[PDB]
Amino acid sequence: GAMNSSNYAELFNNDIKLFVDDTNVYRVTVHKTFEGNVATKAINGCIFTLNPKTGHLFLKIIHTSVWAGQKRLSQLAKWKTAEEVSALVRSLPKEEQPKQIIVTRKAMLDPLEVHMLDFPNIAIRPTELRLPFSAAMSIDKLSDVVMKATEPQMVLFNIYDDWLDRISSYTAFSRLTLLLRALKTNEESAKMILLSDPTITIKSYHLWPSFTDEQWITIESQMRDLILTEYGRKYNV
Amino acid sequence: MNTVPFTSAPIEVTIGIDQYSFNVKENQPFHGIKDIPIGHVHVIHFQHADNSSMRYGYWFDCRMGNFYIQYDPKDGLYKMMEERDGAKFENIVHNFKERQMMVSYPKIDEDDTWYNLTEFVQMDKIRKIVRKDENQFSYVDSSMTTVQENELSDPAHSLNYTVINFKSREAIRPGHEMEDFLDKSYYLNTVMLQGIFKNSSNYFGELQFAFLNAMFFGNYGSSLQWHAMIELICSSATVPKHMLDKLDEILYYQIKTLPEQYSDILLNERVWNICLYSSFQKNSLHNTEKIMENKYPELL
Ligand SMILES: CCSc1nnc(CC)n1N
Ligand SMILES: CCSc1nnc(CC)n1N
Repeated sequence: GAMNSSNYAELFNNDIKLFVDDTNVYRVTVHKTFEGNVATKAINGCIFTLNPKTGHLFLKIIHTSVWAGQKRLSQLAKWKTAEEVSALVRSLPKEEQPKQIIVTRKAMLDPLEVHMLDFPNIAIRPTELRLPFSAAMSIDKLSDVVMKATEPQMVLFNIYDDWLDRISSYTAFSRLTLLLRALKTNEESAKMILLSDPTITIKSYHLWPSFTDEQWITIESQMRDLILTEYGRKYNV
Repeated sequence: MNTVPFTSAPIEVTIGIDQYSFNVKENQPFHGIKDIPIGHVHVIHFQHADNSSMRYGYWFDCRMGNFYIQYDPKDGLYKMMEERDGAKFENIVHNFKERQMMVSYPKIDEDDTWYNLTEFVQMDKIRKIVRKDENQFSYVDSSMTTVQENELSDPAHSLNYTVINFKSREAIRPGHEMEDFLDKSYYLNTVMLQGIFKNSSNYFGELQFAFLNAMFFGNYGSSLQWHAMIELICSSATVPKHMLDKLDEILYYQIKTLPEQYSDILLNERVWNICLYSSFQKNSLHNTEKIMENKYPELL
């Protein structure tokens, strides 16, 4: 059933599972028309499909052409998400297919369930966690590949870089969700923290800076401070 | 007009015949029900005074045989049986009528209620939902489960209603996932009407039979089936005009007949609000919406 604080270690066991976040699939700018009405203009989006054990990210880029001539786009976006996740599973070898798919928003449950009806043994689950995966478009290299796409495209990443060589999946996921939570609460401050010291760089094949273990502790501390703060700045405490 | 005689009434019991009912006391001379209208199915049903658990009863059609009721003290219930000797039967009935211990099926001349509740219900279809082919009549009770309920446990004693499941391979075509889930017209018209039921009359007959078993026996799986068959029509954008008009009449009489104090357990808030206010057919059930709003505005 639902995924929450009490069954958190299940993410890092040896049953293949994927998180699916659809927040960034349908993205628009809202603007005024010459007549003074309001209109939207879509921009490229993405499905964020993540193996939390291995860090493998299946980033399906959603090009704006997929919305052309369609109605009720926020509803269509959930069904397009489920179509694409469905197609991804069907493309994987049997032994790589997930045993569970956890959706970050409950409105994805019925679309994904209907699309996966022939995979009766793959469990589709909601979660009670408020995960910060919407902030994935605050990672510069992910944002860059989404905005540059001129056609539908799947791009594969490891969102943990090489961290699993030094730390466990549990710790890597905790670091990821802390980074994304910070980027979501105050993007400018978070990004300042990550790049302030010009001597720490991002490898061409990585998403995040090449911090030593000691520097990650400092970094992680600064992100926690930011989040508690913003929570003061927000609520005044 | 036909007659269902009773050998005796050895235990105190409330007896129903269609939408009517009366109390019989322990060992009170009672000899049956006369003047039963020919042309309709009927249900005769029972609730013992000592154990309101288990309402049970029998669906029958007097054109198909001579039927009577006899209490069985071993199994502890009133049993329907068929009498094959026609002269023995006429003779039993005529004597009981001459002695005046039979309740007269109490139909008011103006009253079309029972017709309206059973318009499309046929005995031959009842006997396929309720499988017991050595009898011409069909036993139903409060506890019997449906085929679909058993899939989610005794098969001989099941209600074999047509399985309807909106998140199923039968309901959803490869490539039309969103289309078929949000508009069930494919599933209604091609899969169910053309494929399984063959026509809307058989669909309505099963819908009406499910309602009546829910109402008379408190049969929960029958209530589920009734609501599913309503929801499959209301969630279809494309329904023949004649079916929508007939559905409105069907439901109108079902809602009119429902005991006012059973609406809390026999009516599903979600289905009714979706059907009357959100669905494709939200504007096609004028009579049903008007009675629901005046009789059960709390539900909505
Ligand atoms: C409900 C049983 S029918 C019946 N019971 N006693 C009499 C005599 C008045 N009668 N006709
Ligand atoms: C409605 C059951 S789901 C389903 N059935 N066939 C396929 C292959 C496209 N699929 N996704």
